[PDB]
Amino acid sequence: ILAVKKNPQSPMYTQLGVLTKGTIIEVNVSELGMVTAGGKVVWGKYAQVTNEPDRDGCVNAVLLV
Amino acid sequence: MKYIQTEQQIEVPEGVTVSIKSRIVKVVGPRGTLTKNLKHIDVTFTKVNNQLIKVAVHNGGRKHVAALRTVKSLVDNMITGVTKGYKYKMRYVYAHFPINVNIVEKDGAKFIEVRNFLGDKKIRNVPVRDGVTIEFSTNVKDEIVLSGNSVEDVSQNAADLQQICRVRNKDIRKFLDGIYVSHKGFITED
Amino acid sequence: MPRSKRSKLVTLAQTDKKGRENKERIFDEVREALDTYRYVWVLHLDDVRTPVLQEIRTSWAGSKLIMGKRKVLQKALGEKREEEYKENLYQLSKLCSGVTGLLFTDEDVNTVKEYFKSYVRSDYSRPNTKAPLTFTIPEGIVYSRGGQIPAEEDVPMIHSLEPTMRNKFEIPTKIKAGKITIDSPYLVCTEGEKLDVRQALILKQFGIAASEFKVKVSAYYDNDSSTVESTNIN
Amino acid sequence: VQPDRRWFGNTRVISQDALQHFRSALGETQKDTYQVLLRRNKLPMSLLEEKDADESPKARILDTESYAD
Amino acid sequence: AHEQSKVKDALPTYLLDREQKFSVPLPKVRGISEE
Amino acid sequence: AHFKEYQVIGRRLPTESVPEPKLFRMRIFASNEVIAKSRYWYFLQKLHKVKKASGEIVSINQINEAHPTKVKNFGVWVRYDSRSGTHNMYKEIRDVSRVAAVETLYQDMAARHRARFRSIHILKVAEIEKTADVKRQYVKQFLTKDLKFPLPHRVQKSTKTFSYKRPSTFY
RNA sequence: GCAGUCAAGCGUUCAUAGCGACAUUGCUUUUUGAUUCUUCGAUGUCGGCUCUUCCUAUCAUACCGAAGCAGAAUUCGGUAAGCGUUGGAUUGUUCACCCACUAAUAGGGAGUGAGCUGGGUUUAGACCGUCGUGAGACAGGUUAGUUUUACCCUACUGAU
RNA sequence: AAGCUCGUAUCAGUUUUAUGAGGUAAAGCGAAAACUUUAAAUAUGUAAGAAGUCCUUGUUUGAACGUGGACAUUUGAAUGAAGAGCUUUUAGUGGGCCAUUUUUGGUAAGCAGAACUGGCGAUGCGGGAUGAACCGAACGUAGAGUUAAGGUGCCGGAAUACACGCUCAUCAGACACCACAAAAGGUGUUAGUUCAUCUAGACAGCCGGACGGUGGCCAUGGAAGUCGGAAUCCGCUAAGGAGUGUGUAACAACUCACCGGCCGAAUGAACUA
Repeated sequence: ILAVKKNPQSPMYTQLGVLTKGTIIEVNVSELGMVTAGGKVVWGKYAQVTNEPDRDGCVNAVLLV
Repeated sequence: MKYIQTEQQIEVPEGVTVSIKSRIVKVVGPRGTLTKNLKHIDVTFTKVNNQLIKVAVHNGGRKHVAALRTVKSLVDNMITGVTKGYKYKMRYVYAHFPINVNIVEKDGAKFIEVRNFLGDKKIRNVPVRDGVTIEFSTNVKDEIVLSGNSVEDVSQNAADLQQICRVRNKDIRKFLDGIYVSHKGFITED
Repeated sequence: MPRSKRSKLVTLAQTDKKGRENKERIFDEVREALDTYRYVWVLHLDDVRTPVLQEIRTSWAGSKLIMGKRKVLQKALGEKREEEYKENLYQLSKLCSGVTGLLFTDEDVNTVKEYFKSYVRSDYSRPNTKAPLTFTIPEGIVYSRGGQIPAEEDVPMIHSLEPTMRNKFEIPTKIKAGKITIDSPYLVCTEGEKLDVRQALILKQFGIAASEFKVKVSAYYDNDSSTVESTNIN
Repeated sequence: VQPDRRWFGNTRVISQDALQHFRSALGETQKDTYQVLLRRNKLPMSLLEEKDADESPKARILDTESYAD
Repeated sequence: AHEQSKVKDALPTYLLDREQKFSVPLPKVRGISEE
Repeated sequence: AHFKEYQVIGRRLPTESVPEPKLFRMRIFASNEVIAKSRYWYFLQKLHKVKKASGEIVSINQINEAHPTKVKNFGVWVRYDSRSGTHNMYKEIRDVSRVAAVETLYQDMAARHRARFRSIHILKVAEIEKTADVKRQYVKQFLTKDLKFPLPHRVQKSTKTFSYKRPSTFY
């Protein structure tokens, strides 16, 4: 992970860095080898967390494309 | 489905006489007499002509009609017992320790003594039943023959003889000693 | 029997039931060939090794041999006088009893009635006949073929078929070192005896073909005269 | 969460010139024992690693003869 | 399967023979109080 | 109850441009006449779009049995909505009149399929005129030549509270 | 857990609007048993004697079933609670782990401040540390750290 | 109530009619579903005579506005009937649970917020073994009769009544209940639906056939239908798989898949309750 871009239900929790369900986070995607038009190399994108990671350990997220 | 009537037939040969009071069946044949007590089965007996006896159940269910062919078969077994008799043939095998079998009377009781089973020192006795005669068949080493009028005595005695010699705590793939039933036929033959 | 009933056994094989169309096609073929030849015999071949049957077939590629359900052949011919394709047929249709059996041909009667007179093969007892021999199993190692060859050329019987002879064929056997052994004289059949079911099996186990099988005839029909002639050959 | 065109927009691209520059500037470190780190300048680090080896690790034998073979 | 066994995307030569709006997927999740 | 069978003839109300409607008729099984009228209106409204409010009952009579003392076999056809998806059903009843056959069918449906009077719809009661057309075995087993059987075993009725005889279920 | 694939049925009739059991793939670090020297914030109470009794979700003892079960020793299961289920070392913490003996050292409930006490109750004191301009408060730390009845009615135990 | 001006044929937690509103088809039918031509309600507003009709027409003929007479009580739908309105002020009260009916929003599952309507508090009595919310029910003192809800083997007043079915449970069942484990598993039993086989003979049993190219190809010590891999074809038939299991080091041997012989009338599968 690289940042917590936006957490619903408050901006204070976005500041504190909380990872509840629905949070939007920024992940490093150099392992997927994405190239943009003009030939640059993406290494950071947005994903949404899709579980309550207080009822397990994993944080599960879906990329935003 | 509660049929109005179910029925079976028992055919009687030309030597034997069956006589049925309330439900105490008695068959007398060219070989002896046999009695059975069917008062727990709830059927109606009827004689037709000295060679045929019909058994019937009036308005009976599935479990009640199941117990009808079994009565037919018990009476048939009694008839074939008093005409042909039964002979079971058992055999014992061994690897190292010879099974030594004998008939011994213990105060007028006729036990069967089995010694040296797998080297054991216990003397297993099996009490012969009253009505079944036992003898060791010649011309065949290790062969014991039981015969009689009743099946439920010959077969039970054979079962006791077979189950008295189990092999506890050993591989029953490697250890083959025992006494097993070889054949179940009639005295006549042929 | 809403419950507590016999669960039938399903099995995964390639072939399928033949159905009604096979009976219909056979009953059509016999009737539409009935008016292509002239002589229609009937045969009684009960226990026929299929290679022998095929030899009989190929002994002439000019005449057709038909085999099928007995009642189907009857339904082709006609049961009562009041139904039949051709005329006077019932008088041979009322005769076919066993595994019949219908031979179409385009040949004189005598050649066929002598071909079926001079034919016989060697085979097994096919039980409930008479036992035409008297052999005893020797009293040592029971060899594969039974003991009626030079025993020093034979290989001892395999171990895997001891329980058959010990349970089903009712023969007192024991198992020493891998050879199967017997110690008492044994009698299978007495020559001149009605053979019950077990003796034919015990005999066929030792591969001694000692039975004459000849095809037999019971009736016959000629078309251009249209009247049956029942001649018995055995 | 409202809809927006950010979120479905790239955020952290990098170019080949920067990649080659940074990759060439990782074999010229010359650590000083008296300099201490203050910040690290977040970079895509899995693309600038992987010095050359000479080993070529073992092949998977399980893809040909699993175990029942 | 047995019963059916009676009657009955453009990859290169080296890639065959091998194998393997602006809304967000989760709007309006439940709310969590400060307690 | 003790059922009866009625014939109910109803009709839509008159109106200009539509005088003299077409006089529909039904046979209904019920215990009295009010229930028969109710069932008539229910079945009309269910069949198509006629309403008690817009129709009228032309007549309602009772239908007796023509030969109430001759044993007969009937086939009954029923449809009922309980509990899940409905289903039709054909039964055979050997009795003496259409009313009693229906009564025993209702008691039997209640005993078995947890069914009540407003879930059941009699579609047809038809006499099986020709023997060997009967299907069900529990009826077929009463049509054999020279039928005889004894009464159920081991039953007996008493009124005294103390007896001096140790009874016999004669037999 | 999340994202998919499948496909018996269900769903008013219905695949394709929809659900959808059983099966299945993606990965949370390294294919050669190499040592992984994580041991990372419990805000509230466990831990231990004396003594009964109950549950079975069985460690041992009795009897059975299955295993490449040759013998010996084992492993996985069935009935079964009749009987038993230990001695010590460790607070620069013991919500544990060690080494012995043994047939075996199973898991729990009723617990338990009137039958006993350890950290932890807080107090009367005092000092050190942090904070506060100060009186003082605490992120702390150390030391100090009293509860006794029945002689009443019942229950239990014995006695007239 | 203090009290007084007023029971004035006017009022009403009600229906009917006229009409708006839901407009959902579920009327019901279209000019090539594509309506609005139009229901039946579901509770939803308003209106239904004396402060009303006509004659006659002066001002800012149609708009309000002034005027001088005609108009009668079955005087303008149904049901019930005498308890609505000001003034004085005078006593208590001013914050809450259960359930049903709509509506909105909800997640592991609960539920949460609005509104109507009953119960309770202030309230006894009959029934549910026992109960504030469950079923009945108009509280002076007594006599007699008939019942509600619940019941009727004994406790316990009242049929060990009558009629038709189902059920055997080594913790049956007799439930605030139609929510929770609840979808399935069972060779327990009973009824039903849909498909098939069948006197040119079914299902179960015995007995016979189960063949030829061919020990098909690649494999390798040996692999002949049966350790494995790729096809899975041809001929002859009534039928017979380049083979469903047992078996051999390889074979042989037995077996079913499929045919036929003996016997003789009903049988099988899936599915629902």
